[PDB]
Amino acid sequence: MAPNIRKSHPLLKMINNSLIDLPAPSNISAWWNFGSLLAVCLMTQILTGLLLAMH
Amino acid sequence: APNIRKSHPLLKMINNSLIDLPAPSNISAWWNFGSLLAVCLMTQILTGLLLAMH
Amino acid sequence: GRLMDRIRKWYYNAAGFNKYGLMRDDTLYEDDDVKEALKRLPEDLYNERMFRIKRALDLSLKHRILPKEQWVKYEEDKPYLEPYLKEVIRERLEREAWNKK
Amino acid sequence: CPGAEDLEITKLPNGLIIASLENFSPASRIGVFIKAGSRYETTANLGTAHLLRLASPLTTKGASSFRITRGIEAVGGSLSVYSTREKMTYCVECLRDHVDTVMEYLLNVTTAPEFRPWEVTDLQPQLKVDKAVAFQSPQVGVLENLHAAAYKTALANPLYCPDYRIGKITSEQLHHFVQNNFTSARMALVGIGVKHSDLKQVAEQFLNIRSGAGTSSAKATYWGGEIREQNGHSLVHAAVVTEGAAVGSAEANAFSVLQHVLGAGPLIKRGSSVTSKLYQGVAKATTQPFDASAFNVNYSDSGLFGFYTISQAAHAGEVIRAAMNQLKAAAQGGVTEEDVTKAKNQLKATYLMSVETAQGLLNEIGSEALLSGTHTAPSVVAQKIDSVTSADVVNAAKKFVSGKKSMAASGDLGSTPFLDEL
Amino acid sequence: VHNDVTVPDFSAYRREDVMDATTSSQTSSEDRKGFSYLVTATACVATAY
Amino acid sequence: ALLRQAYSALFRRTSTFALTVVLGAVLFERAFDQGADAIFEHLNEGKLWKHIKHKYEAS
Amino acid sequence: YKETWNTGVILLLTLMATAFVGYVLPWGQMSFWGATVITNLFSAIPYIGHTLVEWAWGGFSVDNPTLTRFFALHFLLPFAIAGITIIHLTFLHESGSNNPLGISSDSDKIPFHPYYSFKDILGLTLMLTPFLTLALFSPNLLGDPENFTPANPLVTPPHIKPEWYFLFAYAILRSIPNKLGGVLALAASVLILFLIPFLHKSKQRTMTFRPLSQTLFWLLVANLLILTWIGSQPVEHPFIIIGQMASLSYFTILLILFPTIGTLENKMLNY
Amino acid sequence: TYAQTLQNIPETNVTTLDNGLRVASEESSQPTCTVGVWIGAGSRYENEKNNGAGYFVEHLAFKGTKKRPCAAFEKEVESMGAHFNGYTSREQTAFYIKALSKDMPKVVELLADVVQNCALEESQIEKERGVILQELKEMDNDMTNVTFDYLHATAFQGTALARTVEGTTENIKHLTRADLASYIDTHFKAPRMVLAAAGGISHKELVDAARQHFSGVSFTYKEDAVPILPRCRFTGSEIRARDDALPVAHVALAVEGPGWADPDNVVLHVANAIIGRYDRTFGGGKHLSSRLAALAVEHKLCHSFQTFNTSYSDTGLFGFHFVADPLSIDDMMFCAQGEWMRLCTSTTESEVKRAKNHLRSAMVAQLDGTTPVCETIGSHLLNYGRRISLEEWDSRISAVDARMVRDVCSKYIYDKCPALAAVGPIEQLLDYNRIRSGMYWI
Ligand code: HEM
Ligand code: HEM
Ligand code: HEM
Ligand SMILES: CO/N=C(/C(=O)OC)c1ccccc1CO/N=C(/C)c1cccc(C(F)(F)F)c1
Repeated sequence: MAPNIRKSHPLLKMINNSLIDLPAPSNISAWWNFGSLLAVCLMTQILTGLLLAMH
Repeated sequence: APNIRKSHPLLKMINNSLIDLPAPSNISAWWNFGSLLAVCLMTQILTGLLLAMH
Repeated sequence: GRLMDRIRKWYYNAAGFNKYGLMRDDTLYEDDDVKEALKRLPEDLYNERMFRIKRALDLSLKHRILPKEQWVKYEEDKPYLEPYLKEVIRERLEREAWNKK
Repeated sequence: CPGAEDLEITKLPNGLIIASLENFSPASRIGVFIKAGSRYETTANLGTAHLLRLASPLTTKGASSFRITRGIEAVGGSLSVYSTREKMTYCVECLRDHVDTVMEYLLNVTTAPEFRPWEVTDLQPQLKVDKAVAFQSPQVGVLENLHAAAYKTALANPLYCPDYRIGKITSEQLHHFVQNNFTSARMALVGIGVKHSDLKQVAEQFLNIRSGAGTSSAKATYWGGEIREQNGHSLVHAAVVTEGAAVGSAEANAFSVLQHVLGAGPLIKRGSSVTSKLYQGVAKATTQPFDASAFNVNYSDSGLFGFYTISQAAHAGEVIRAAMNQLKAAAQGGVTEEDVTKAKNQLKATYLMSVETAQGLLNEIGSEALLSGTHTAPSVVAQKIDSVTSADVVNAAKKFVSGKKSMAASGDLGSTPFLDEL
Repeated sequence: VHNDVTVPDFSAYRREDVMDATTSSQTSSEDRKGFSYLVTATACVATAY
Repeated sequence: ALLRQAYSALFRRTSTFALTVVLGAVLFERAFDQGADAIFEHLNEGKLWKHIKHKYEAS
Repeated sequence: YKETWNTGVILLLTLMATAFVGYVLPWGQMSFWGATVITNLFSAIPYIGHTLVEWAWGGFSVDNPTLTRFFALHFLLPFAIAGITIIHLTFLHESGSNNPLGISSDSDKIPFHPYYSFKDILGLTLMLTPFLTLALFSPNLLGDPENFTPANPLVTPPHIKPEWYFLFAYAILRSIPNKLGGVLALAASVLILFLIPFLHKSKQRTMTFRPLSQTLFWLLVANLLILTWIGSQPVEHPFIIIGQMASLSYFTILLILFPTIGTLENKMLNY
Repeated sequence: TYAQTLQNIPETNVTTLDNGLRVASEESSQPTCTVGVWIGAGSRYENEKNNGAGYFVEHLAFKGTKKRPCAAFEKEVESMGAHFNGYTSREQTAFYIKALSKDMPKVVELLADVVQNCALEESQIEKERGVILQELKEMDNDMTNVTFDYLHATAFQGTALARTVEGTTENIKHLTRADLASYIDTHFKAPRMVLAAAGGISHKELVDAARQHFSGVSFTYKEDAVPILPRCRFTGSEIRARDDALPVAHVALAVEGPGWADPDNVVLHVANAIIGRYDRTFGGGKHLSSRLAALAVEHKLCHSFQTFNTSYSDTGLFGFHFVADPLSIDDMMFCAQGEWMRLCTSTTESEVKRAKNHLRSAMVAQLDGTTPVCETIGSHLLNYGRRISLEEWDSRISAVDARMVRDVCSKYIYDKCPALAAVGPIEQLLDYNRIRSGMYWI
């Protein structure tokens, strides 16, 4: 298909186009750091949530 | 793009998998189970939640 | 008297894009009209704008600005796009008006 | 109520000629005829005339690209530009009640273009398209090469922008071309379906780019070359000519007649042309399908005459020879006093029919009012045509057999003869 | 050549009213559509219930 | 011809088609339920409380 | 970036509902009374009011049936948040990120990795430190002691107030004395976010080069701290009058001043 | 003024010869003229075995008559500077001549000689046999016509109108001197013909010359009777001729039209003017008033497209045809059908207002010259049984309004099963069902 398997694969391609080869402005500041924190925050709530739910 | 079914970032998805999606002309009833499995899943989740609430 | 001029020149300096070496028109949000106008700019004006902007993005990431000497002065700011943009809007309004009739 | 009106024709101080004829037709057709074309182009600005042709719909000082089209279409009108290597006509059509409306755009397009760089830039790739459809007719490729082989300049210039120049024409060249050619002394404002006073009040109190004759075209030097194009086509199109007659020239009529005598175009659907010596001659020569006609062009300072032949590759040899023998045979008194009589009629008929068309009429009228300033009555043109001796015709033919020929052919020329083999 | 091409005969499938090649098929069109659409509208009612 | 009348009045314009489905469902429900219940009770005569109720219904 | 924005507003709303139902689960005093106070607000909606409420509770008051359905909702919504978050980023990727100068960054783009993966991981540890410091050294700093007491429907706590992140809205709720009006005001305090895209008048995208808007912006921020503060106070003078001032200025700044100052600024740039 | 110029148009004179022939003309002050006979005959009148006869007869019509063989006939027409031409369609045939008004009478004699005395030389027939067979291979490469043939082949499947004008390869390889004779003797008859003329000609001298060469009178009542053809049934259906090797695809879609007589045709034509046409050389480009044209330009939807309202005695085809690249067929079709739905549901007075002016110009432009004025007279008589003056047409065209275009279009287009013909690399255009759905809800 394509040279590197990061672009051809139907899934890695997704991971690559949103977390690796994804074009980002060179000047975004710390204020743009909150999106990722929100996501991580969400994964953490869900994780600790499940652990609490089990009791 | 002319029609909003192809341009829109979401409808485009709905269109490329449930409307303009190219399907063989001769698939039989045996290919009907994928959709039933999906609907079946939506239904279990729905009745499940309703039970979970009690 | 020269009140409107005192205010403008004041706002111009308060805004501060001139510290990045940008022209007022460099700072325009690129909606549709502005996008069309840009396509009409002569090559030289377009490349100068591009460098200015790239230069500003680099200062921005570095958290620096240009030395005071290199700041664009109120009266030397070239409104290079305003002319094209006004024409683009004039054309749009003509078509809009005409398509109603 | 309406009746017989008469074809008036003023001429303003600046030399701007205004022709006019009211035929009370429900529709009008006004036009601006101009002495301009690829003829005035230099190696430096080739194609500019072509691009100018396609640029008629671009924004002008008085109307915008958008209003020009929507405006004209709002009243079911039309706007088009036809042109030759030396004349450009900008005309509009519409119902009588909309002339005044459609007129504004015609006025604007021809006298107030803006040639905005961007508009001009987006337009140029169109030269590639426009030219692509035109060249679908082999008929067009050889004529381009014919003029290129027949001349060294002016007329040698192609009617369609050469490839290498697509996208390189500039707004400066368009403006300069227009400023140096579209001048009142080179323009005529013809107009069928209108009252002369009205069409005149327009021409004056409105037209502004003016005075003089600007750029003058270099004399049409004659080269006499031979351009061949091997392209595979099962059919070979070939055209062999010689310096013919100029327009307004007495020697014209002679050729026009030798044209019909030799045969120029069929008059009977799917029929054979007996009255065509040329056709008939070639017919006896080849066995397979083909076609052959008398070619004749009359330009301001020159003209071309000869024959044009379409034939299967393998038989181009026999077909072209035949067309030739039939020309020599005519130059050697092979012309009956009757042939000259038949021709003269076909010519007068063809002429008379070629004016029933609103387009055909305006063209006829305008052409004179520009390269003359007068309207030769139909009886006069008739008087001039039949007043052509059987000798004149045999002479015209001589002029061909003797003159230096230039040839242009294209197709699978594998069996096509060279100019020096005829 | 295309002149030699013709549409096969659909008599084995045509509905009764458009079976005859010399009768206008329009006169029975509201009938044929009305029926099929009636089936459909009824399914919608059955489903809405 | 009802099929044609139906088509013209009800099924042609998508708006009226939806109106026909809604008004159709309202009427179908009322009718279909009455009939179903009617059928069910007839198939179970004297077994339902609705049937024996009178024996103890008397304040 | 309208769609990225609207999905965003939806994420916020879903997040709030999630935390609301979550808070009820421990079934302490504030759990119960917060549930009561807020859900009773809907009985104020016309005609369908009382219905909607008794439907939500699954009875006549917040009781076991409410608790069990709230657990189900709490377990569920976070997954909707994850789902919608994907849509959020999907719309976002149509345009790519905006930047602090508000001008096209096509002339200067860099790959997300390693630049931002590193910047973000750093950002993560920088925030995560105060988080853990609080959770490990001052666990109950943000919570109400009243929740260390089992819910009791026969004892109303003196000061029924929410977790800090809802205070601003609670203040606005209480600013309109009139069950129905307050509810609408509360609703509007967050739904107002759906109008922001339509109140942009500036010729420039960001506020980086708009000093008047910048102060208006910080005025608004301070406005929010004030509402948060009013939200934690009892309903008495002077907190009552201050509260309405803050509620009023809140809506004014977003609805009237921002768009107005933007236009004004356009003129000061001779636009 | 326009209104007046219309009135001052010389009337069209029509008089009937007792043998059944009708003579009509419009006298102008022109030195040149056009006269010819328009016959109510064509492939629709042919049957399965003589299909192509009328076309075969068109090939001989000029190869000489009995009174004067090939060479002589041609030489006589050529030498007077006259142009002899004609054609043959599904329901109409014609042979006409362009010459000087002075020769009007000799012309009429020539005409009458052609339709009445075709030589039908046995040797000639075998020659035109090979010629027609080649014209078939040539025409086979003109996608536009291959497509309209297919459109008829399916729209009117199983009927007369389903046939091509040129006929089959079999019919042409075997048609006989007899069949050709039979066709002529069966169809070219006075009551079914019209001698029309336009230019500088006296209706009188015309009809006088008419009685003289168009004498043949009828005895029985049958001979004075114009035969009514069996109606052709329309069928919503499609034919897909696929050849990915072809560079561009052609698509034609149409619903059944009302037929000559019906007044709605005036509205339909007004409707077609709203959508109009396009081709990559229209300078107007993205500013064209036609919405479909604009989209076509903006999105590069096609190389060209045209709307049409083809009429016939008892029926017709109302639709459109476009040429597009394999990968833009779907979007083109989408917008196209879209515009039809716009016609039925949301036409504006501004649109019709403009559509009318375009239509007026169109009708006027159809009478630009003698040949075209003659074609109109020949046709009008044969189809309307009279001449409809521009002054009338204009009256009708002016009575059209938005409301009317919507009702008429809804009446012929909305929720109808269309006829579809597609040729070329058509894989992206697809499913009749999908297309059928494009026939309702704007
Ligand atoms: C669970 C909540 C949310 C998640 C997980 C989330 C995640 C993200 C991420 C990963 C980004 C890219 C990085 C960044 O610029 O910060 C982003 C951008 C953005 N989000 Fe969210 N977001 C959330 C809520 C919201 C809310 C509530 C809004 C607005 C009301 C919003 C508005 C936006 C917009 C407009 C952008 C564009 C940023 C730019 O200007 O470049 N998001 N979000
Ligand atoms: C969107 C992420 C979530 C948010 C914002 C959130 C919020 C909350 C809040 C505010 C509480 C009350 C905490 C307290 O003061 O005691 C809570 C409790 C709880 N949550 Fe979540 N939660 C989230 C996701 C989850 C998930 C995914 C689950 C598990 C499927 C979960 C399970 C629980 C349980 C069992 C409790 C009760 C125990 C306790 O009170 O500590 N949470 N949550
Ligand atoms: C993949 C779909 C699911 C499957 C295959 C499934 C299967 C089952 C099975 C086999 C039982 C035992 C039923 C019995 O005999 O009583 C059950 C019970 C139950 N399920 Fe699910 N379930 C599904 C989804 C869910 C979901 C999404 C929920 C709710 C969040 C849920 C909630 C429950 C509850 C509360 C019960 C207990 C009540 C009862 O037994 O009827 N289930 N499920
Ligand atoms: C179940 O109550 N949970 C409370 C809490 O603090 O959870 C963190 C609480 C506590 C005391 C008072 C009011 C509230 C309820 O929340 N208060 C308000 C005022 C609110 C405001 C806006 C939206 C929402 C909602 F519904 F989450 F969407 C709620």
